[PDB]
Amino acid sequence: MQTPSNKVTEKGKYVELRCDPISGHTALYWYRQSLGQGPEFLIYFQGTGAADDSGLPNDRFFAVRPEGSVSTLKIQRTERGDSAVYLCASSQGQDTEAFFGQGTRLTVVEDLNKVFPPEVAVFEPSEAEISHTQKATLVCLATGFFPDHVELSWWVNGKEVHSGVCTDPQPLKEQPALNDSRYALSSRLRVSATFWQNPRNHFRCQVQFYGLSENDEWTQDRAKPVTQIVSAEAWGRA
Amino acid sequence: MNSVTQMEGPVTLSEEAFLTINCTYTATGYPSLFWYVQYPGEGLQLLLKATKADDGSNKGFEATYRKETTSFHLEKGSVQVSDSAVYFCALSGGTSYGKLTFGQGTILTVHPNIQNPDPAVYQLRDSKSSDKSVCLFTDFDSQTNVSQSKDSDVYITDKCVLDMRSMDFKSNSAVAWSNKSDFACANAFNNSIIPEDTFFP
Amino acid sequence: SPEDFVYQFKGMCYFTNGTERVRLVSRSIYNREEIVRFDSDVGEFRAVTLLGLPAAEYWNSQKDILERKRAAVDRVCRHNYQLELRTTLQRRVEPTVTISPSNLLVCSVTDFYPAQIKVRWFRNDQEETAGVVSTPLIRNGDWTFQILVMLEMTPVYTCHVEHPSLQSPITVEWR
Amino acid sequence: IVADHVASYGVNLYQSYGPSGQYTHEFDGDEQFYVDLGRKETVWCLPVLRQFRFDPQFALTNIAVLKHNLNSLIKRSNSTAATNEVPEVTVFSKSPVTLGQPNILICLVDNIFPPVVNITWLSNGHSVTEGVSETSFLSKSDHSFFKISYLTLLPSAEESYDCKVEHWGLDKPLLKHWEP
Amino acid sequence: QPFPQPEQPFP
Ligand SMILES: *[C@@H]1O[C@H](CO)[C@@H](O)[C@H](O)[C@H]1NC(C)=O
Ligand SMILES: *[C@@H]1O[C@H](CO)[C@@H](O)[C@H](O)[C@H]1NC(C)=O
Repeated sequence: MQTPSNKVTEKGKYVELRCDPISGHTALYWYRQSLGQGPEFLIYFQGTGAADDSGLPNDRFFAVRPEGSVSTLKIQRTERGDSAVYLCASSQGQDTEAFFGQGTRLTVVEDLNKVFPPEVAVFEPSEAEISHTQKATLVCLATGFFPDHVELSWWVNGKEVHSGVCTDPQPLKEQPALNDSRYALSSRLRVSATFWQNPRNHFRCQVQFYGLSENDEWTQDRAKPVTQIVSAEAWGRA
Repeated sequence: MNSVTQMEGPVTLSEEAFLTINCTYTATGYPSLFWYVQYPGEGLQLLLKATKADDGSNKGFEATYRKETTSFHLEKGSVQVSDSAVYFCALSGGTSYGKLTFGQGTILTVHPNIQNPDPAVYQLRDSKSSDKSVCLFTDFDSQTNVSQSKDSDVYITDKCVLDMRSMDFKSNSAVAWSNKSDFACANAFNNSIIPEDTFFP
Repeated sequence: SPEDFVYQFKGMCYFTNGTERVRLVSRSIYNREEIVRFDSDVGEFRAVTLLGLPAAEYWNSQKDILERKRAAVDRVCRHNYQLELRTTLQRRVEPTVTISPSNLLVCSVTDFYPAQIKVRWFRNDQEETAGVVSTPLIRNGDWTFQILVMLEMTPVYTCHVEHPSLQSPITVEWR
Repeated sequence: IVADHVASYGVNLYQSYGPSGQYTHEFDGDEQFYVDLGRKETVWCLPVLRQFRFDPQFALTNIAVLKHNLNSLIKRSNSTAATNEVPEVTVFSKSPVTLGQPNILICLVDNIFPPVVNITWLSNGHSVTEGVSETSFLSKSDHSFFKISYLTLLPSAEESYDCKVEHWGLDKPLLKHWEP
Repeated sequence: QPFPQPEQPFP
């Protein structure tokens, strides 16, 4: 229901979160889920007009739903405390079935210099595993990115697969003593030995990174870490 | 006061184990109680609910509305590995216009019963031969825990549970890598108590 | 004249014999025409006019809406009646009785509560039931009532007043 | 419907003219309390009722649900607006009139629809602002309304009073007289 | 305390 999966913003600037409810649902609810907490109510729309604004924390928060369809939640002068997942639910009223969206994860960054895109690399399976278990395990490494805004996926012969994939549930700090440390992530695709040994099968590890936008002023010689995709490929070996 | 206080702390179970997630509430009037599950990578979705007293059952999960103890405890007699998610106990009153009062979540992780373990540590090579080389600790029992390395330039991930759905065979695995030119696959995972029979190619 | 579009919603409770007989009626009104109604004796929404058919039809298809509406007799009407038993129902305001001459006689019974009252005219210990014209009960609006009872007289007259807030009826004499 | 006591546990009102709203509770035709939609506070009209607490946010959200329903009927009913009514006005005193003794004048404006009315007091032709108060729009089974305005005074033989009522159903402002 | 009746939204 919600248009951006993750968004990065600099302190002191505004953000806009969008929610497109299911067609015909007149009631719309905004929630906020901080880390290690449950969702908390923000605002409730009934049609084009706002019905309950008690959940908004301060005056920097403001929402609107012109046309009584899409709703926009605007946070001004963002702080590091506004970093959470902003959920959106829609229904036809109370005591009717409510449907929740995937949510948008907002991360407020203090300094833009700390943002980095990931670096993807795929590793071919070991000949010892193929000879011992008759199965091949591919490993994909995504290193050197900040913040935690990556979506990893495997693509076998141009089609996204889900069977036999193992992505770590939580990323890994490359230096845990630092509060703004670069992250690392690994994923595992496991196929049969016969499938990997076919020189016609194509494997590609794809990572979707969410970063800076056009409104963020980048003033450094390094390439701008905008939203992009980093991929790594490998062909089957006989 | 409209509050929901449920269990905290990660709940860790094995296959076919009994699950219980307590949830107590305090509400002024007559509320409706809910249970929400958030699977990894997905959003919230309604698991079960209840609207009157002494009244939900979806996917084998079971919860009974009890006004005597103001409770809505969740229970499952035989948990599955696919139940690993976060469970939220919710509440909505008759004057709340469908607004939901959630509680903190309860993380659940179900360990698979590896019936045919073949643990080993294999070394992999880069497709570009650039970067570095990683090593894979895989096919070990769920009774094995992986520890963080001692060298500052060595990264070791946690256990991930892979499910080859073409064979209904689950297996744990962990990854470790390092740029150090003296990184050996037999010397990694040495801060961890690995199985004795761990095959070292 | 500027045009106006009015919408009203009345959640009403009717009490008889205290809590023995309780009835709930929800009324959705467009301008002055009730379009959708939930009667507790019916058990589901009823479209009073064709304009409220899509609303009543959809609301009766949601089992959770009908459940909350059916339980409202006990959760709203009977619950609030417990609070009325120690506030509005207890209210007792003693009436102030006054007789003024302006061949007529005006017995002014002012500022009392509740509305239950009886005023009778006596002439030498004889109830005068003719020549007595009584105004309707006047609602002051501030939780008090008043009433004026006229007497067509031709010259002791006493005004008899009975009210629940009194231990003994009040009598006021003229001439 | 016949009953011993009638209670409107929810008199909700919303009209399109200058987006106006009202939330009151009634019991036996008397107003228990009203929620100030601008200040977000519950105002009790009987002192014994101040021991209770009623969340004013409910009234705000409920009126917003009426606003959504009304906008739907404006489209569906092909814009059928409200019809104006001819209100009846009556002026009287709360207690018997004695010169010099504190008293209150009561102006009752009945059969009000739409609920848009101006009620003012006049003393010998000039306007009176101090000591004036009124109720809300009290509901009737006719689905119309009626409002009552009050005026505290010390009655004397030199001051007459008028109640000036302005309504769309009147061809000219209605004045009702009162004298001691 | 005083418990009210909410209005259901139109579909
Ligand atoms: C109220 O009580 C009287 C006698 O106590 C009875 O005759 C009457 O039917 C009752 N009213 C209702 C509505 O049941
Ligand atoms: C009440 O008086 C105000 C004064 O500004 C005026 O604008 C309004 O139209 C009047 N309302 C009616 C119904 O006469």
